[PDB]
Amino acid sequence: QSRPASDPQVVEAARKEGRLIIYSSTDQSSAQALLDDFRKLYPFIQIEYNDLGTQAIYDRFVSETAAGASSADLLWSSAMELQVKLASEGYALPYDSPEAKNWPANARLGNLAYSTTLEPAVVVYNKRFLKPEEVPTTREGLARLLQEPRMRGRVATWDPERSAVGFTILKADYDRFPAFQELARAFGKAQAALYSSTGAAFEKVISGEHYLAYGFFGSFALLRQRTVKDLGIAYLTDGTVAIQRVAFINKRAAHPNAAKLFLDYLLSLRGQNLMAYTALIFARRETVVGEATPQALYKAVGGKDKVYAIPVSTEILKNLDPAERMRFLTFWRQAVR
Ligand SMILES: [Cl-]
Ligand code: NA
Ligand code: NA
Repeated sequence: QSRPASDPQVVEAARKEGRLIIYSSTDQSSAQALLDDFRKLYPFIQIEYNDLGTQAIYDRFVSETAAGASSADLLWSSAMELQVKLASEGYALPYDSPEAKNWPANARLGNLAYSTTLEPAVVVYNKRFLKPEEVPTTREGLARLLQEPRMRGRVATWDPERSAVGFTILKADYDRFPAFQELARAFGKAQAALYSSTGAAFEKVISGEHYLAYGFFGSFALLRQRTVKDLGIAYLTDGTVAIQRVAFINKRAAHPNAAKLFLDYLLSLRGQNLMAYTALIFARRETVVGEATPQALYKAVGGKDKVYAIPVSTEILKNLDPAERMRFLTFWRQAVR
C-alpha cells in the first residue's frame, strides 16, 4: 500500500534493463537501507552504488560522457551548484516524476532535476561545556557569546575556500541575513577554526577542544547524536539556511527506466520516510513524521517562514561567478582572520 506510483511501461522497460548505476555523495552506509528496500520492491534490478566526493562525481560524469563511455544512470549529490550546472547544460533526462506532483517549484529544475532532502544548517555544541540554555539561537546572539574569553579557540565553522558545500551554506547565510556579517567578525574575535569536513569539525567538538560548531548539516548532527549523548543541536530562530541534495537522471543513461524507478522511490513517502527514520537525513517530503523532517524543522525554528531552502534553480549559479565569489570571500577573509 506504500509502493511508489509506477508507470507500468516504465517498470516493464526497467525489467529488460535489469541494472542501475548511481554516482552518489551520500555515504553507502547511510544509503544502504534505501538500496535494500528498493531491491525488495524491484528485485529484478542490480544496483551499482558508487559513493564519491562531490567533485569526483562531476569530473567523472563529465569525462565518461565526453569520451562517449557508459556512465551513471542517476546522479545524486549535495553539491547543488554543480548538479544544477550539469542539469542546465544538457546532461539531464527530462522526466516528470509522478512522486513529485506536490514538490514546490523551487525544489525542482522543471523536469530536469529534483530535491531529495531539506537539510538545515544548525549549531552543534558539547553539552559538557555549554548548557542548552546558554547556546544562542540567533546570529546576533552567537556574535555576543563569541566575545567571551572562554570561547577563544572554542569555535568551529566551514572553510568556504576548501569546501564547496561550506561555501554554499555560508554564502546563502551572507546573502540572506545581515547579522551574518557581525557573526563572521565574531569568528575572527573568537579565532574560529575552519574545516573542510563535517567530520574534522565534529571530532574537535566531541573532544571538547571546541565547544560549538556553526553551519553543519542537521542530518550529520542527528546521526552522530545517536552515538554521542554529549552532542547538542540548536536550531537558529532568526533564519535557517537549508541545503537540498539534487538527483537527476543521465540524458544518456543505458538504464533510463531503472533510474526513473529509483528517482521515484527517492521522492516517494516510502523512500523519504526510510531516509528520515534510518539515515536521519532530513526529508524533503512534508508528509514524513519524525525528527529529521520539514514539520520538525519548522517547529524547531519557529515556523516555515524562518527556513530559506537553497533552491534547485539556475539562480544559484551566481555562486560560481568569479566576481560574486570574490566579494563574498573578500568580506569573509577580512572578518574571520
Ligand atoms: Cl562534509
Ligand atoms: Na516509478
Ligand atoms: Na505523501
